[PDB]
Amino acid sequence: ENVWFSHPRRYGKGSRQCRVCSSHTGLIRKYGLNICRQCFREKANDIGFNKFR
Amino acid sequence: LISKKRKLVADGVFYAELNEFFTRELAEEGYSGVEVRVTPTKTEVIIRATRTQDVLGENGRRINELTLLVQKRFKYAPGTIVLYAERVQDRGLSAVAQAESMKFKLLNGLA
Amino acid sequence: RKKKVYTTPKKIKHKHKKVKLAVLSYYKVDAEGKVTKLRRECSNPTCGAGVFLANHKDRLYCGKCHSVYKVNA
Amino acid sequence: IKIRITLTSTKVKQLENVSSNIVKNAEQHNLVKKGPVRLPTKVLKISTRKTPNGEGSKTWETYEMRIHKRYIDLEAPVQIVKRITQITIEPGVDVEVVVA
Amino acid sequence: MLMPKEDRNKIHQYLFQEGVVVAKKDFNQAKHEEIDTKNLYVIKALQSLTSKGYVKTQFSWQYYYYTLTEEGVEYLREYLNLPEHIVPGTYI
RNA sequence: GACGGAAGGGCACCACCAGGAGUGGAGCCUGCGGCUUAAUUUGACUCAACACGGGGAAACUCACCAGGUCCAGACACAAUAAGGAUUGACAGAUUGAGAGCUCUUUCUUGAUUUUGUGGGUGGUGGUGCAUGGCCGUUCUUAGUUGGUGGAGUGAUUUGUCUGCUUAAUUGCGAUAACGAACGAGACCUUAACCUACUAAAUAGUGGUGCUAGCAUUUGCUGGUUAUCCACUUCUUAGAGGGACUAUCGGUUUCAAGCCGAUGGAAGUUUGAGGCAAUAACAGGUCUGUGAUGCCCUUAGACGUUCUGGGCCGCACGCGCGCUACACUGACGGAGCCAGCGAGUCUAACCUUGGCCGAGAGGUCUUGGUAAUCUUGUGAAACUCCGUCGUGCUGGGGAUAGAGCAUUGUAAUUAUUGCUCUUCAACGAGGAAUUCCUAGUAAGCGCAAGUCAUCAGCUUGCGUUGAUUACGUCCCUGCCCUUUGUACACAC
Repeated sequence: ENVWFSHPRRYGKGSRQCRVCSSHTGLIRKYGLNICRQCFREKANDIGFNKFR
Repeated sequence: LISKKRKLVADGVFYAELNEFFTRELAEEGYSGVEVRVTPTKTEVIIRATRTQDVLGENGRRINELTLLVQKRFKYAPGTIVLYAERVQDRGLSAVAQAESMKFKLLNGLA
Repeated sequence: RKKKVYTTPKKIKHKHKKVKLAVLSYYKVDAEGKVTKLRRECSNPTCGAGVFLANHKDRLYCGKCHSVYKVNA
Repeated sequence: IKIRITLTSTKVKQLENVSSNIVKNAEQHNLVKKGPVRLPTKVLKISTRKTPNGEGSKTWETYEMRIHKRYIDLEAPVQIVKRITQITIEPGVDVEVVVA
Repeated sequence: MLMPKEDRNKIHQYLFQEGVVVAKKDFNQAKHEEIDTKNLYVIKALQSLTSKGYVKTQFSWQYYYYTLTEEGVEYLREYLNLPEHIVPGTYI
């Protein structure tokens, strides 16, 4: 039926999902990287996000 | 066209995606590392790996599939994306390669 | 959870599993001659006379157009 | 024809040697220009809690990205800009050319 | 399942034409690019194809990459009744 | 090894000494306990839970409470089974429901197909008293371990320590030890000096025509972008150089070091951080995941979704917090300031403009992929002149009501922003406790994070900017040694 997904998801954390683990909560949207915080911690070493201070 | 900050962040996230894909499947093919060569209308991506002759596939079919995946994903004309495969001396200088080697050894059942 | 009685009545209402009935769709009988047509069909231009008209009660409805069809034939 | 070549990489040594060899090529091929205009290093700070959960002391870390930007304006012929695009190309530096 | 043969053959023909099928793990959307059929139907059909053993599956951040097999392309070819060396998906 | 209301020695504003700001007392936004129903979903409960799950939630995020479908047994077989399945279609009874899942009935692509036999998929159902990874903590202290040699039968011990300094098993040195490693230190980013080297129509310094004004008499402000020049003294990248206690005076087997005078940039490593040894907690975490060992749903499932709610419920106790309890004032009009930071391509952000207005509101592109634009962010306290003057009052802003519109197709248990109003506790707060040695305590703010909407929160930056301290082991903690022990999941 055509009313399976009637309710919108055009705002809120209904839209925003992580690009790695499909997280909805904790999604840091900044810079348009769309991954959750722990995924960012894990993948910073390999992407090139380096801790200096 | 779009902002440089978001542009290079997407560069990083695509690098992470490709590294995850490579370490997920090309691991048993002795995958060690990658580096992206950016050229006008060309994306060269290099791979120094241990099991090059078996990652290659019979007449480059697996390399063709790896290429044409991202080609069709980003509507590239065929040949614009190109990935090159080499073998580095001193294979012990690859922590990821050693990691996957003993990772497979565990599922094999060695002590 | 592990303590739930579901006081709403049992609703075992599994649909009919296609009870084997007899044969159907008799239009008309024209023995030894030209065969005529009965069970008035749809005249819609996109149809080729294949739509079983919804002859429920003094009212018809088409099948090709899934949404709107108001006729009285 | 009145083009601008800019470099927006994060590899500082590759950017430095790219700028150096491009400057050397332009000077040795006698094309008048002004020096590579250098932009302030743009720092991206992203602060994240260490703990995946909500426990532990309220500790923090700040992941930082650095961006160096350079640009040079060239008024140079079509064949020579084709030559510059096709040669003296050094990887690791995201270099793009626009017009005006 | 009850899923049209029209888009079943559409998915099969894309499988043959490319050799790999990309499917984001974004179901309940029913709007795939270039196809008006349900993307959940597409993904279920491809996953059934994998289970019967002609194409290999990868997730890779919930993106459902698929890749044809030495016997998978042969099976599709023999179903389609195509001449020898006509148009394999891994040609070059 | 642990511990001692045992000794010695060396340290710490998550300790004190003299203090400053405080909180605890008032109001009000936040989280926990308790109370409540159908629920008010759970994690954690000294430091090391309690503006913490980046948890500032309206209808997903939603893990909970009412109702509503398909079952996706992916993959093959036994039985109806083209004299045709299986989902799917228009109406009143039903349901907010224009979802036949059923009641009066008429079918378009159609062998994937119904039970079981085997097996699978999903899970924010558990188990951290199963894990990995990430943390936090032990531990912001300096400790840790081999090889060889010596000692003891052995567990083990020396190495790794008398005395001096440091923040430091930092070193000097003594010496059954010699030779090594990690931690520390080194290491890297940030801020502070260069009027010097290469570079700035994304700005000026200095000269002219357009210049206008003060004005007539010899000076200041800016615009005029293929309108003519040298440079960066103000926005910046780099072998950059430089504080290594540099020179000198005092104390020390005058060795390592410590206290003083200064051009020089600082002479507590010149500061502030990241990373951080060995071992451990049964400390957090299955709520970050198509990650798992072991139990749970396998079809009126806990599998994906729809409409309402709920996490905001309040008799009560607590925890960072913002405004306060007025004259250094409150309010009113005039003069000006920078920085960390973000910002729209197959979508529409930051918003520069004319205008209709007490304010909040309402238009098309000119600006921007961003040293050019938003943004001299003209911010706040702050400087000058003004009203009130000690009345819970012009202080304090909250509890009520009336209105105006961008948000969300949806505000309502005020979402929000303005105008009127209201004028409530609060007159610096008991026992008791948090931060602090320089641009720092604190006071003001600004940018980002979560942002459709909403900061009183957090991550950083900037403005104004203090007396206090240069000691201690007295309370609370850390390490080492000696020592006692009937402890050894270890007081």
